[PDB]
Parts: sequence; structure tokens; C-alpha cells
Amino acid sequence: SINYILGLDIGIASVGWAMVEIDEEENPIRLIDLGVRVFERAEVPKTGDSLAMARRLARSVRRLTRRRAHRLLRTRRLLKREGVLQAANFDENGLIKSLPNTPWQLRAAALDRKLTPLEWSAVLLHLIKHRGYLSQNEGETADKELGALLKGVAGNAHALQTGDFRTPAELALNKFEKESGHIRNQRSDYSHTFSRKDLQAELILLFEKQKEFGNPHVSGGLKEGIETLLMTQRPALSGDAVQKMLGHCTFEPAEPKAAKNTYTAERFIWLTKLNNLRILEQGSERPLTDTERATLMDEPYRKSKLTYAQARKLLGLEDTAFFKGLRYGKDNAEASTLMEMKAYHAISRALEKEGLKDKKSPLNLSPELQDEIGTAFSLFKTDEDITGRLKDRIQPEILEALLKHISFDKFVQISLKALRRIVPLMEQGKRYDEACAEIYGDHTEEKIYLPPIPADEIRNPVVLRALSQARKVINGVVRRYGSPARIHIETAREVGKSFKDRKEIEKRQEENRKDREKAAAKFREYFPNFVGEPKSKDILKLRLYEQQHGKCLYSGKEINLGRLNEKGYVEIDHALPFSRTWDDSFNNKVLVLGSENQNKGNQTPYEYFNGKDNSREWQEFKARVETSRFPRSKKQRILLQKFDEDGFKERNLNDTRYVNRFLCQFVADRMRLTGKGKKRVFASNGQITNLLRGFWGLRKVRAENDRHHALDAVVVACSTVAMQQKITRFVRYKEMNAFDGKTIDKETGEVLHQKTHFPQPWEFFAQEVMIRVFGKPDGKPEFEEADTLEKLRTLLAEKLSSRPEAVHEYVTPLFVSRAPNRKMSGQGHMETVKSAKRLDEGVSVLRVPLTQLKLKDLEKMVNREREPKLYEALKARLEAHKDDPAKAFAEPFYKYDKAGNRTQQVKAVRVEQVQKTGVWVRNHNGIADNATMVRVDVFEKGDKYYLVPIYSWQVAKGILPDRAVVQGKDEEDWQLIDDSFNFKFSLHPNDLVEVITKKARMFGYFASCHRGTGNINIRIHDLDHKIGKNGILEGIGVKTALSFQKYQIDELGKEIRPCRLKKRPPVRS
RNA sequence: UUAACUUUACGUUGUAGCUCCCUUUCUCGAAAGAGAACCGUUGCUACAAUAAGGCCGUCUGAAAAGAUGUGCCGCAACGCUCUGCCCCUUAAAGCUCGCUUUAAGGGGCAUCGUUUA
Repeated sequence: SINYILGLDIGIASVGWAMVEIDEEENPIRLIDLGVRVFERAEVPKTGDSLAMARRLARSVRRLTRRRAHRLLRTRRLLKREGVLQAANFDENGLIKSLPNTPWQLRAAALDRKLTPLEWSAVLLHLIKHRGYLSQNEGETADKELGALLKGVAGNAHALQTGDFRTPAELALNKFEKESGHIRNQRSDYSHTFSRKDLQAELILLFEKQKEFGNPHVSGGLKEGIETLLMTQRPALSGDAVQKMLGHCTFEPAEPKAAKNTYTAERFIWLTKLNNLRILEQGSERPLTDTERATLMDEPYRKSKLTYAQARKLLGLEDTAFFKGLRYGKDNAEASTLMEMKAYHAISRALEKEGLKDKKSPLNLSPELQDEIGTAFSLFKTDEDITGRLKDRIQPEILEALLKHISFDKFVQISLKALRRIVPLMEQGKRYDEACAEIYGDHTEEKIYLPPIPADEIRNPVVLRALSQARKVINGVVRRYGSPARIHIETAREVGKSFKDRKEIEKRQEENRKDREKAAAKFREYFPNFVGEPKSKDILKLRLYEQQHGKCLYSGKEINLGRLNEKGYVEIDHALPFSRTWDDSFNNKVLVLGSENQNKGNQTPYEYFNGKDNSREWQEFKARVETSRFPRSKKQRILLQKFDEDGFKERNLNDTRYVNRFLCQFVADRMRLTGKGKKRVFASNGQITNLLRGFWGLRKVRAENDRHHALDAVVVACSTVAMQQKITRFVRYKEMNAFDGKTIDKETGEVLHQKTHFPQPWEFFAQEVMIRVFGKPDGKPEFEEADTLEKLRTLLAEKLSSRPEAVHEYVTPLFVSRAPNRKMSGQGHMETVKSAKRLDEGVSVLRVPLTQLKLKDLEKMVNREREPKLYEALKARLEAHKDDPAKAFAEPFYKYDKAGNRTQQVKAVRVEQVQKTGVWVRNHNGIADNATMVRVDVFEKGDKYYLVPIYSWQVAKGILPDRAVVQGKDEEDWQLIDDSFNFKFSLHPNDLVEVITKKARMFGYFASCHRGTGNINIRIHDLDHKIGKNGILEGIGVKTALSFQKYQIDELGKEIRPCRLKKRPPVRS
């Protein structure tokens, strides 16, 4: 029905979209529709953590406590099956009655006495409950706090063997209490941690001694079962399980994916790097000559690491040649690694360390033997499995050496079998695809609607959610308007970037915003009688001036600073012509006098300065750039000489990141586009998107409105190749002046007027777009939005009377669509558990350490008035350290006796807190703070409204809450809902709601429902900063609202309608 | 890089035995000060619970109890095969002065499906 191009602007939390109708030749002519869709990014917002991480953590904690409870239960049940049970020292649940508080003392006496069945069961249960640390490639090292825990473990094991201690218990008692005053570990310390081997030896010695003094129950079955309980734990993921949790090598499905610390895999990576290597010299780009490869090829084995500096040393590299891909910005760039055979050298040093290897000669194990060492050491996590796998094929001395030092862990995407047929070909200089093609010379049916985004190809949560929402928007646009001709994409550079990368980008952007204002101050004080404030071209002019030593790059005549902003005095030329390269990067922008750019035309410096003829002007200019404060990338670009005219501008026009490659392939293959034929999907390059936005008069106002996301989606949608051709020929006409009274030779036959500004998609493009996106004429933010079709259409027809295609049957105000969130699960209560004792008073008590405790906390100390000296001593020390309690209570704090002496040490005091509501946790002995409400049921009676809050713990227990919030009154005196009330709707977070009160009408997405007031917050759809607190209406009273209802909304911001719910939905199925 | 993955060791809450301070209070004292009761609560150690909640399997058992186990799931992402909810389109009848019913189709969201166990 319409020939339109769908432009998308994909962010990590948004998707802008616009449809632009095109004519037969693909020029843009009408803007049909647009929208913005916003969501929550697939990460923990403040920390950048994975959203699944809290899940994973809590699940593993659940399993740990579950397994321990099961194991202690089996311990009692085995005490029951044999011997000392009691069966009368049990109780209703099954726990031992009057069990004792002395186990450490009893275990230290267990060597000198037959303990009571009571004491015997006590210490057995104690051993099993706290069974020390296990090795889990045998005994080893890596991470700093795991390393600290093993520091403690090894220290205490050595202490038992060297010193006067029979078993861990006696060590604990004697030394720990003589020098510390406690046994078990504290806060984050791991000094008193024991290994499981020492405790198993303790169990066996206790059994020996207790057969020595008469403990009847020293059975085979009791011994063997107790020790099995103490030692058994489920296997870690072994080989075939790990091989299955990975992929299966696509090139050889019978075989698994290779281990990365193997000879063949490391050789594969090294050969790919070697064949990929390029050298950039003074504009040239060349691969490594065969001799260069030979020289480098065996070096990564010979030396520990092959550094780029050393690569430059071995290659006869002249001082101006540099390595492509490397970041050459600062000091030690060529200190980076080019290759490091980590497995080769790990094995070699492991042997060297102990005498199995010479060190003067390369390790002599076979490529296969190294492959087997690597695969086995990466597939198994214990001594015994590794020794079983490797004893068959390599000698025990070198093996035992390998078990002590080696810690390998990663996998690659291809099998050892497929690599062994491939890397002998890349050894002969052929690339990977070519190599695969020769061997496996082989290795897509389209529907109307795009299928789901495959998670296998998108190994990133943020990217996966962004692409899922983009797919939703695409399929909605298809439903409403049919199949698009082509889909043009612009995705933010922060899509696909680590959280730390994004925050670093943010800090760099702030730094640049400060540095440019410093540059403007310098420009001011340089040219003092300068009228204004200066543009960005002027500051760039001065920066290039400084960079080129105040010397024109094309003539050598000194640029005169005082005339720097004289009109026409100095130009900024594109070294390579923008018409043939579409390269607008600062690597291409030089500062020259006006007198010399008139002759240049559309010439590259190579051609213009006659680089082919080795002319004196050419060598002079080439030396003039190599002696400028330019970056090697800029100096390299300015003198390209031999680039791919078409390929270079293809890469400048397109965006080739993995997200964009995957989209351009997946969308094109799997969805129908009624588009001409070749690249039906186009991922615009961000640089040219910015350029086109600036020239087309659209440059946006930096995130004061969620609707700016639509803007670039329009831009990318008008970036069709026909428009590209128009712009190209325009820039070319500009290059060689041609703007006087001439003729446009080709097909326009038009005045090349002195002002022939940049080809636009259509006349008044900017204004129409601004009205369409913001509902306001641009430059006037201050205005009132035409928030209805009528107003919008009348505004478009008034301020764009010349253009009647700016009003049609699809022009509607932009409404940002927010992804709903109606999940009825989640965190049931907050994490810290507090005392439910003084809960009739609105109080709860929690133990607060002194290192956490600041004066606000200390005011609520339970014993503030009982122990006044303690209160005021704490207060005085903290006031000395100004509420930095880490500094305040580093040195131990003590209570004092009435004679003024040091007594018991204090580490944590009890503090009463506020507690009106909570969740009953820990078998009704703890109170927790409520979580976030997953639902709000709304009822009506007497033209007033009543909000029943529904939390997730109530959903778990299956209780549909009775009462509705009453401001002020706490929950016991809330309004009980019965059949006398009329239910209206359930509110989930981010549902669209309308509230008509006496004073105003409010329309937006439900955000929060305060439970002390019954009021609600709503996000304005576009989150405009002018409204509420950062786009949020706070404390909207709905108890006495005239109207209050819920709405339905599209993924495209359409179909806004009230929805009516028949019956109140339950909490459980 | 994804996202799954043995364990330990803490931390919190409840309760015990020992303890440091200390508010009220009784007693002994000419004082200085001592000594004891409830509670608060410092510190050590131990047991329990460690989301709120839901289950398995095996073996006795006649059920209807018991034994019992390297037991299992529960804060997420995605989806639309099953099901619930919302909404939309089209066609056909009628109660009445819209509403109801039938039939075919199309989407969204989930307490539904998968990852998973």
C-alpha cells in the first residue's frame, strides 16, 4: 500500500522508529509515522550486574543450606540406626534434647576420655555441620580472597603439623582463645578456617581413641557412614558434561570444541594473527612478506611473549612504519603483546621449574601430547581425574610436575580435529575462511514477520533485549502498514559495550565538555576583541593552527594568528575529498590558507602534490605532515595514495560492528522486504548520521525528552542511496568552486548560486520533523504542545502552509510506548532480618557493627539511656572522626567499670529501627521490610477509589489481600473491601492510567503507589524534564479523583483506549 | 562473552549456658560502698532457620503410619506450542429501546511454555 523505508534508532533502553515514503527512484518524500519505545535495559542499573545474578546467587545459597540440612538430618538418622541414638533425647521435630555447648572443649577432651553418648553425638554433629574446606589443578591459586582463605587454611595445617597440637579442636581452644578470645571466624576473616583433610584426620583419630576407651558405638557402619557424610559432595562438571554444556564443533559434530590452552589452538590463533597483520607506512598499507612471516613465526615459542616492539625490531621496520589495529596513542603501545603461547610456556616453565626440561631447548613434547595435556587439564577439576586421563599417555614425573603448577581454563569454537586439517593451510598464508572453504567447502527462508532474536548468536543480555524490542517495533510497523521496502538502522555506539566501558565513555564525555570550554576561554584571550562567543569551527581552526606550527599545510606560508577568523583567510579542507570517500573524520581535516584551496578542487593530496612522480612538492608536503603534531592515523590518512575508492566509502557509509552485521544478515534473510534487491538492510555509520542530522537542521537537545530517540530514526530513513548521490554530487560541485552563475550540467540545469545549501530530503524538512517529533516549532521549547491530532494538524498547516504533504491521514502526536511489566513474582521481602520483639510499638532491633555505625544510627541505640557512658564515649570518638566510623572504631572499643578501667570489647551494638509493616521470616522469629508491590487492585464505592496493595509474598502464600490503603492509619485499621465495593482494574508497574481530578487531568504510566498515603506516582510518557520531578508526577491523590482508569497502549504508541476488567484476577492459578 | 556450575566461611534472626556494662528496685553499711530480682543487653560458644512457599522418589505399610535419599523447585531472560487475561477485525442472527448470542481470524501480556533441574 505504501513504499516506505523503516528507520530504527536502537539504544540499550529505547528504540526510535520512523517511516519515510519513497518514490520510485528512492528519494524520500513523505514522513508517514514515527514513534519511540522505551524499556528497562537488561542489567542491574546502578552496578551493571547481570539481571540473573541475584537469582543465581540466591539459588546456590538455597542449595547449600538445603544440602547441609539434609546431611545433618542423615547424621541424626544414622546416629538413630546405630547405637547411641537416645530415642528419648529426641523431640517432636527430631533434634537432640539438651545437646551441649561445648563441642570444641569436648573434641579437645575426646583424645583423653570416653565421652558421653550426648557429648559423642554433639561432636559428631559438630564435625559434620562444619566440615572445613576441600581442594576442589590439585592444590592451587588464582583470586585474592580465595587466596586469603587458603592462606589461613595452609597456615593452620602447617600449625597443626609443626606445633604442639593433636587435632584442629585443641589448636582452636588453646591458641585461639589464648591470643584472640574466640574460635570461629569473624567478619570477613579466614584466619581460623580448617581444611577438610585435617578434620577427616581428626574424625579418624577420635574414632581410634574412642575405641581405646570404650564407646560402644564405634561401628563399621557408624564410622563409614559418618565419614561418607563428612567427605561426600556432588561432582563438579567433568569432561563430557562440560563438552555438552558447550557447543559441538560445527565442522566436526562427532568431536567437541578444542581447549584453548592446547598446541593446536594456540597455533591457530597465532596463525590467524600473523596472516591478519598489516603495516602502515606513510599512507601505504601492505601485508607481511613471506620472509617477514618466517622470521616471526617461531618467535612466540622462543620468547615468552612476542611484543609489537620486538616485531618491529625483527622486521627491518623503518621508524615511520606502524602496526595496523594497534592503538598507538601513548608511550608503550608497542609494549603490547602480539602473541603469547600461554600453554606452551606454562608447560615449559612447569617442567623447567622442576628439572624435566633443559631450558636451552624448546620443549620436546609432541604437539599431540601438548594437546592432550591441555584438553585434560581444562576438562577436569581434581587431581584424580586428571591423573586418570593423562597417566596413560605421558610420564609420571612430568605429569606430577604439571599437577602442581598448571591451571588452564577456556575453550574455543572449533575442534582439534577440524583445526588439525585447517592450520597446516594457514601456515601457508591462507586466511581462515579460505582455509575452511577448501576443506568444508559448503559450511534462510523468509516470512512476513521477523522471527525471535536467536540468543545463541547474541551472547549479550542488553543487546538481546534491545533487539527483541526492535523486532517488536518492526513487526508492529508491518502489521499496521505492511512490508517495508528497506530497513535502515542506526544503533548507539554503547550498544554491545561493557558497563565499565559505557561509564568510562561518560566520564570522557564530561572531560571533553570541560576541555572544550577551556579551549574557548583560550580562544577568547587570544582574540580578545572578538565578537561573540566562538563556533566550533573556529576552535578547531585554532587547534589545527597549533598542531601545524602556525604553518599552512599546502603552501608553507605562515598563517597569521591575528587574521585567523578573517573571512576566507583560512579554510579547513578535507584532505581526501568527501565526495569520493564520504570520510568526515578529523583524520581528514587540515587547516590551510584560502589562497591555496581554490586550486585544489576534488584532488587528494597524493594526486594534487604529484605523489606518483616523486615531485619535490610531494616530498616537501609529505615531510610537512610527518612533522606536524598529528596522530599516526591522521598522517597515514592524509597520504593514502592507493586506497579502495569504493570500499573505503562503503566502510565509511556503513557500520560493521557485530550487532549491525547480525541485524543486516538476519533481518534480510528472514523477513520480507519489498525492496529492490541487494542490501535491503542498511546500518548507517554514526559519523555520517551525525553529519546528516547537523546539515538537515535537526541536531537535538541532549536528553531533556525521551522523544529525541525518534530524530535519528528519521535521519537514517532518509539516508537512501539516491539522496546519497544527490549529496555526493553537491559536495563535488562545492569542491571545485562552481557556485557563481554556472549551470548544473547534469539534469537540474540550475543556477549554481553563491548559496546553494546542502541537499535536503525536502524543503522545510527540519521544521516538519520537529513538529512531528516534539509537537512544537523548533527553537521554541517554551511553547505548548499540540497534543491532539487536531492541534498538530492545524500547526503543521499553519507553519508549513507551503507543504501540504506534511498533513495526511497518519499524522498523530507522538506518544512514547513503555514496555509493560506485569510479572507477578520477584523478591518477596528485603534481605536484612530484624527482631520482632517490640513490634507492637512500631520498632525493630538490629545488631549494627561499630564500623558501620554513624551518629544518626547511634541515636537509636537501644541502651542509649541505660549505659550513658557508652553512648557518650561512642559519640565523642565518632565526633572526633566526623562520622567516618571505619576510622572511628578501627582501634578496639571497650566498655569500662565504675573505677574507669577497660573491660569487655564491643564490636556491634543493638539499634532500634522503625517497623510498621514487614514479612514474617525465619520461622516467625524475624521481621523483614516489605518488597515492591507487584500489583494494586482498585475498587470504587461512593465515587471514591480504594487501592489494595498486593506484594509478592502474598502471591506466594496465595492470599488475595482484604484491605485497601488508608492514609495515616496503619494496616490493621485499613478499609476492608467486601461485596459493597466495585472492583475496576489491577495496576501493574508501568500500566497506562488516566486520573481526572478537580484541578487537572493527568495521563501517564503508573510508577509507584505510596502506602502511607495511598497516592500514586506516574511517569509522563516522554519523561519531559519540565513536568513533575524529572518527568514524574508525585503524590497524585486518587481517593477523591473524579475519574481514575486504566488504558491499553501499543508497541508503536497507537491504539490508546480504556480497558475494562470483568473479574478481579487471582494471585495463584 | 553469555548463562549454568562443587564447597567452605561469614552475616542476620530466635533460643540456651557462661560473661561486660547498667536503668528501676530490695538487703547489708556510719560511710566508702558492696550483695541479690525482673528486664535491657556486651562478648564467647552451640543448635535452629536462612526468601515468603511448594514438592519428589524408594522401601515396609491392608491402609490410614513409618523408615528414607550425593533428594528437587522457588527473586531471571526469552517466547507463544498448551492454557488464562486483555484487545482488535470480519460475518450472521436477534432482547429491546446499546446489548446479547454465534462463527472465523488477528495481536498483545502472563499466574502459561522453554531454558530447567
